[PDB]
Amino acid sequence: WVVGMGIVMSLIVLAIVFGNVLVITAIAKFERLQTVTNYFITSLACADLVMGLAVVPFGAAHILMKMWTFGNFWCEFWTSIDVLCVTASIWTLCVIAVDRYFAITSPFKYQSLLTKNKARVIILMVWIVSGLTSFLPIQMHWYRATHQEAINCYAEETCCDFFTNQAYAIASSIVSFYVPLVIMVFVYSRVFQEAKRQLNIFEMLRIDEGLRLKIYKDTEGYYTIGIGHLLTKSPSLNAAKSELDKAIGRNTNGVITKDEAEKLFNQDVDAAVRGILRNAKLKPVYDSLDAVRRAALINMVFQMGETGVAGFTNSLRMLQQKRWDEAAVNLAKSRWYNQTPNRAKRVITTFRTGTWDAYKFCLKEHKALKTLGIIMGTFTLCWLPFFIVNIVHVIQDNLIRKEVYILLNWIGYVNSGFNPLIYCRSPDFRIAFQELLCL
Ligand SMILES: CC(C)CCC[C@@H](C)[C@H]1CC[C@H]2[C@@H]3CC=C4C[C@@H](O)CC[C@]4(C)[C@H]3CC[C@]12C
Ligand SMILES: CC(C)CCC[C@@H](C)[C@H]1CC[C@H]2[C@@H]3CC=C4C[C@@H](O)CC[C@]4(C)[C@H]3CC[C@]12C
Ligand SMILES: CCCCCCCC/C=C\CCCCCCCC(=O)OC[C@H](O)CO
Ligand SMILES: CCCCCCCC/C=C\CCCCCCCC(=O)OC[C@H](O)CO
Ligand SMILES: CCCCCCCC/C=C\CCCCCCCC(=O)OC[C@H](O)CO
Ligand SMILES: CC(C)(C)NC[C@H](O)COc1nsnc1N1CCOCC1
Repeated sequence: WVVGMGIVMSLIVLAIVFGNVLVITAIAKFERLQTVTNYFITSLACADLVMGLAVVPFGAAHILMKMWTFGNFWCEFWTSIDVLCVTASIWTLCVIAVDRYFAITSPFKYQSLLTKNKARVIILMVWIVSGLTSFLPIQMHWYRATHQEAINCYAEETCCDFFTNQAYAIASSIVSFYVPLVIMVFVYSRVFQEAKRQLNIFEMLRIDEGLRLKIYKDTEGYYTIGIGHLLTKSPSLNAAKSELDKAIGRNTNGVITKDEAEKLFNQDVDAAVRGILRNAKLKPVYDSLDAVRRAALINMVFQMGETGVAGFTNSLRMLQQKRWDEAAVNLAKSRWYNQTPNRAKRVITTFRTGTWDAYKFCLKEHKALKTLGIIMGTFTLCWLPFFIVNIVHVIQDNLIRKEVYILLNWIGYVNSGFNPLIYCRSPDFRIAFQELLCL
């Protein structure tokens, strides 16, 4: 039996060290991943690396041997490092949540207001302050209990059970875990709401239209470039390049920058807007719609044209009469829904609710925010039961057992190995991992 669990704990130790070193190396090697967000992720990965190298191995030894053979010095230093890493992780995540809040509320959406040199200082202080609040109360004996069972364990070298006084157990839990948790959960819930609120048609079209810097053929087969900007309907490749050289004003050779792609995207959206106001059929429909449904109407005009969207005589009728559910059924009863289902479904669903439920976490930066949300969420689900049980044991010290306390602590220790697997979501990290593993 002892072996069966010893192997499991060894696979945990290895998974944490392997995965976190891989995360740290990728952010330190590849310039594309050297962003302010990934600096905090590095801080988070190092906390988990110290957890897998200096905390879990000695924790596993303490359980299987049922005693502490590392002396009274390492017992306290080990406990301090354990408390440090958890504190450093939750505060780093809180800082990430705050960083992402100020990034999305500003016009430089998804870009951190903090510079790289300032971000390193934040991290440094998050480890210095967490260093003092974790080590000092343990090294200066402010944590120690005064009852007999506890004093026997402190004197005995072979005992390393973490007995604490009621004051420390509450004060440390609130300052080290609950305060940054509540703020993180409150501040990052707003981040998901700002993402769902501030996204307009410039992101809506960018998502379902895509972006390519080179000349490609659309679903219909015509030469297109950028964010669905149709160059020509002619089957000639040089005709497409000729219309591309005309539109931009230089010899592009069928290749453009992201700037030029956005400049054309602004012109196409404005031309769609103007075209709706021009067309007598689309003109009253656009006025009767709210800011979100207007974007859904411009989306259709961007894809089919003003003349094509004017064909929906029954759909346009009911969109002005506030009959969303019926108008959405008629949009499904058209060749547009049959041709491009995934896109039409999202546009129809936008007319349905009048919200952005269909475009949730579809944009690249939104998936990046969702990933960060999973990192925070997993940390909460893995550590909250331990801390809840920690405060419950202070109130009534005869409700939770020792085995239950240690088990929930290990659900928290196994959380150190989850992050690298969760980073696979990000396309930048996948490429980076399989490059370091030489695959
Ligand atoms: C020694 C044990 C107990 C814990 C101490 C680990 C400390 C020194 C580690 C953990 C995480 C670390 C930081 C993680 C990320 C960055 C950003 C990087 O671009 C420069 C260094 C910097 C700022 C690190 C400095 C050192 C750091 C604070
Ligand atoms: C007792 C043991 C666990 C303590 C050892 C802590 C180790 C893991 C710490 C100490 C100093 C650290 C490094 C300090 C500086 C950097 C540069 C940064 O660009 C990436 C993180 C990185 C590479 C850190 C990785 C982790 C590191 C090597
Ligand atoms: C995938 C699950 C496998 C089961 C778990 C066993 C993991 C192996 C254990 C420890 C390795 C620790 C060392 C970290 C890995 C180094 C590889 C790395 O990141 O590459 C370096 C890069 O090539 C430099 O340029
Ligand atoms: C214990 C003594 C330490 C006292 C110091 C802690 C005080 C902060 C407290 C709560 C807010 C938590 C978030 C704080 C981190 C801010 C993150 C950041 O810098 O925010 C990015 C923003 O863009 C910048 O303008
Ligand atoms: C029941 C509702 C849950 C209430 C939960 C109470 C948590 C209090 C949080 C912060 C106050 C301390 C200030 C920390 C520094 C500012 C952080 C910030 O930028 O937050 C913006 C805010 O999230 C945009 O609504
Ligand atoms: C109990 C033992 C062996 C130290 N494991 C420790 C935890 O995994 C890490 O605990 C903490 N991280 S930040 N704050 C804490 N605590 C939680 C327990 O009460 C004192 C302070």
